Amino acid sequence: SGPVPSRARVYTDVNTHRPREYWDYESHVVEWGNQDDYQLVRKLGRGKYSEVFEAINITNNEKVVVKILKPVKKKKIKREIKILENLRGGPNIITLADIVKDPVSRTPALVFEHVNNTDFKQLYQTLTDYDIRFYMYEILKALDYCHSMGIMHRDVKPHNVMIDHEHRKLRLIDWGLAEFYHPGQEYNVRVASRYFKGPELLVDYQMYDYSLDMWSLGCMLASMIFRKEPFFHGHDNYDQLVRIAKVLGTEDLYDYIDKYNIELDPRFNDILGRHSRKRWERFVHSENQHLVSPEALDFLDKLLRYDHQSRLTAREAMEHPYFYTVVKDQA
Ligand SMILES: CC(C)Nc1ccc2cnn(-c3cncc(-n4ccc(CC(=O)O)c4)n3)c2c1
Repeated sequence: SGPVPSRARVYTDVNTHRPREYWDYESHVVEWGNQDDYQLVRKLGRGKYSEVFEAINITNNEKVVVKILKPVKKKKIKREIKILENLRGGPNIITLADIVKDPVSRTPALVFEHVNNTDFKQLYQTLTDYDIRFYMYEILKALDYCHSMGIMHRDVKPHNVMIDHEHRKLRLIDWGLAEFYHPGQEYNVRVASRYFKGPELLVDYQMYDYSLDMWSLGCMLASMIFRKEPFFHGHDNYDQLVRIAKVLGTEDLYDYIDKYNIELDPRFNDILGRHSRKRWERFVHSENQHLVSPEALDFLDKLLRYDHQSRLTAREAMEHPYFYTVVKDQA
């Protein structure tokens, strides 16, 4: 009794009809810039795949950010590079400015445009109801754009969202886990970060799509309007699903595994229990009430759904009443 196949409800065959070279990053040949044009200034953060620093382009005193990669596999490198080039110039998509050979690390260092970011842990405590709606809209532009270009980000979370608040500027970063979508393809579920992992990842259903990003976006929103970051705090990948079940309820969770004929890892048997689906109003309090509205809850509710197929797409979400105001571009 294998799982039931699944397809994205949108942008299903965008790569199908594009030139092989578009999505075939393995054959992509990296062209390098001059590492001598950049000087590191400060470390911004470090991960299992790289260390990031603020830097300066010795050529024009322009500020930049350098991502020095850890050894990982040539294939992995080309993938991130191809996706960044394919998406460059897209709305709110971080701009890859250069690619160079770090002589010290002997690995490739990716050079991006710099954003005067404000640590999200501090910024979120300041955000107003309008800010949230605004930045959420900006993130949707990015997601709709990359999805429409046949690409799944796969690591949507506050950390990969740079915000220059005074300029109301937002860029989506870290496309290291991003991958092209091909209908019927069974992906690796080891993506995204624990707290933003969708139930598909948690239950091990590999035939997922762009909708994975929409669940991740839902988690950010909930954490934003409720002033609780992260919203779903699991102790591990298993307990993570438990935290979600304790909110969305176990009935709908089980209805989901039945629909796609998913075989749950026995390890869940002793931890999921039985839980009623709570009302989004249960997370409202004197400290976040000002950020919660009927439209915000209706919208959140349509993003945070077990069935990835029933989740709102980025283009559909942008049409929600929650965003009517967001001082529509126009001028
Ligand atoms: C290491 C990061 C996520 N943390 C961090 C912490 C403090 C700061 C402060 N600024 N800043 C920052 C500013 N502009 C661009 C990028 N950027 C562009 C591409 C990537 C990296 C990528 O694309 O993976 C990062 N990062 C930070 C970034």
